[PDB]
Amino acid sequence: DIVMTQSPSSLTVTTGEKVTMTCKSSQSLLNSRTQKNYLTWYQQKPGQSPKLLIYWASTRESGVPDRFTGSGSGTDFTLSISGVQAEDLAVYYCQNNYNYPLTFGAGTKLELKRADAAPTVSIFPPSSEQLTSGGASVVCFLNNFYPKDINVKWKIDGSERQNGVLNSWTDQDSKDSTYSMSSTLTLTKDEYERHNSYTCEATHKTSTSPIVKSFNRNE
Amino acid sequence: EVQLQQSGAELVRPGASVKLSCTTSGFNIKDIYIHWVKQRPEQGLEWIGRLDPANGYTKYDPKFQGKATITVDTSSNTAYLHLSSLTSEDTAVYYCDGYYSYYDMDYWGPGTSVTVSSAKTTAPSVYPLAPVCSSVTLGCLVKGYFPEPVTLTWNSGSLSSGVHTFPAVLQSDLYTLSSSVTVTSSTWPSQSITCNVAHPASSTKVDKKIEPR
Repeated sequence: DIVMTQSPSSLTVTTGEKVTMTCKSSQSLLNSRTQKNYLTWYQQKPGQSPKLLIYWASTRESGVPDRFTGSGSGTDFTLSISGVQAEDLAVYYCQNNYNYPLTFGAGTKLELKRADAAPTVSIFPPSSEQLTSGGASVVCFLNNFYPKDINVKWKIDGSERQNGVLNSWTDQDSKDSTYSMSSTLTLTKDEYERHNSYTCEATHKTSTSPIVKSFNRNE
Repeated sequence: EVQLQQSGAELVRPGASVKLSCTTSGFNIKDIYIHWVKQRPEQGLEWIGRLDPANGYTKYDPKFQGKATITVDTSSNTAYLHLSSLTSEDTAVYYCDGYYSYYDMDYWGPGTSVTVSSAKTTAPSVYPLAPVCSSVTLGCLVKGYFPEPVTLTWNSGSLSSGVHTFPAVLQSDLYTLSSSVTVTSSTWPSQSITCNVAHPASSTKVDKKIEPR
């Protein structure tokens, strides 16, 4: 088996910058015959299927932009993006097309760096269809922050609750490099009605004092 | 638009086996060499095997030879992956792909998510999230479903700007997901907002309109 090895594993660049990644073959991919180096590069964006970028070490397929460029021959190959863009955030794979099995290198994750920005917070009381079902979920969305570290606290009439809280982040936005997070707390239809003031509190470098959003069960 | 289409998430009990399928759309299978690729959760890509629809010869990773089998039905322009004696390690999204000269383009299918487990499939409850009594943001909650994935979109594809979907989380061995959408405030509730959710593995679909509260 040829053993494809990629590096670095991840790379923090700035929109605008110009990156270079490596893919080293453990045996030669160069065809004497044809004088083609059988190396391909795929790009996989979050939640999407891989997309081909370049066959034979440098031909670029139909539609692939030319900020992408693949040089190299033999056992050392590199890919470069120049003036990387928000939409270039993804995992880049390199694969062997020389001999079987056609093995894939392990990835190069391309994360983006950017201006700090504060969450936007919103909160939603449980909903009639759910209460009926006799369950209650309070959701709070914190969207478009950067950096990704944020702390959300839920308070019921002023006390903090940790049990029944699911948090979750989106990946950097492909359009603004930002993150989004959603916190949802599940109570019984009872626990729900026992109280009236629910508060979602987020803490983030962006502010000095917590962003707080609240609601009153009756209203 | 030439495209490759695939089958539709499934849950299979350990020890059983599944037949995933991959059809061409607006071109013909004999015109390409079809590959199959596995991708495990958070893992990287693994080539499984490749097929030649002209002769029917298939070639694999020695690694998958005893579990994998590619077959083709050149008459219905469909290739197939029959995985057998399934395990936990067989839980992944499986893609099918092929280079097509004429378009100078490698078409990839959308993947077919296979979950190996003895749990039961349970369809989601979806709930519309209206705001509390310029821009106003809404959301949908998809709750208590298994196995993944679910497809959630708004105004069935229209409204796609400033939409955010959150990766699903487990808890009870059921998943929960939510998505929010921020729009300009004239829009709602002038122009109606609808959250469309589909859970392939249980073949259920749901439309929920977000009305004001």
